[PDB]
Amino acid sequence: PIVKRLLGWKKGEQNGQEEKWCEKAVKSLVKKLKKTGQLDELEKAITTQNVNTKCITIPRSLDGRLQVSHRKGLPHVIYCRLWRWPDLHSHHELRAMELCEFAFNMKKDEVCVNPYHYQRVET
Amino acid sequence: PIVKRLLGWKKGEQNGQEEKWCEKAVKSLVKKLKKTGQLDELEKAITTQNVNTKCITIPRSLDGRLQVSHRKGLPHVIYCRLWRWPDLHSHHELRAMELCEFAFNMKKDEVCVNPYHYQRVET
DNA sequence: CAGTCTAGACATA
DNA sequence: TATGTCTAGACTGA
Repeated sequence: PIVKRLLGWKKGEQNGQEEKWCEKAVKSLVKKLKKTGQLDELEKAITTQNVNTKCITIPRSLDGRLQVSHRKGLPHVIYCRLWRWPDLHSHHELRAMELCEFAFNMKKDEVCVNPYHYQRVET
Repeated sequence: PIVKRLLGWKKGEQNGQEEKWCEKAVKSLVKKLKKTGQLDELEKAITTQNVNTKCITIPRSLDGRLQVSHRKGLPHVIYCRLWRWPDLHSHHELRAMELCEFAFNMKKDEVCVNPYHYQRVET
């Protein structure tokens, strides 16, 4: 369904339990977005690659990490790495685009995980 | 240390990840008991097998289950099975000894996990 | 800066 | 009842 499709745009790089984990990671995002009705703005953004899409938002946690499968990480890094930069090392190689209100660095209650609202800085 | 020792009195039956699990299971118990100074009454009860030892208590949870390693279970069953009856199927083949105030069935804030305050009923 | 652990939250059966 | 799965929050570090 939506998951298999979204996965289509860069299933998951790394040999092994990684493809399965990438699937789990898409599943979490999709489950949460359904609840808030943003699954389609996600669908648009990944496919059309339109930087000026609405902010696809997920709730933040005290420490700001997200756990999928076992694996703990920053929301926006997990997804920019999934659909844009599989090379992405950390949240330092990233920076929002002013047009993102909930751009993580703003410590808001929601976090924009729309991969097209961040640009990768080579520092 | 204390864990390697207490483990000694029935390390852990089942082939495999079990022996490692039984070790995790004793580590949980020992960690909690240290915080409340009951590790020695545990030490005494397991070694001396004295039924009339103090009630070794662990805090109960809403559902009353305890999770060790992944594996969910009832406190008193996981421990009676560890140093008494490895055959123990469920919490029905068990019953307190009147002398245990926090004998689980009493739905108190604490749960007596002293394996020598329960007796196995063959129903 | 990051890896482990588990009660409590679900969601059935 | 009874039971399995998933993770935010806590804890542990070095």
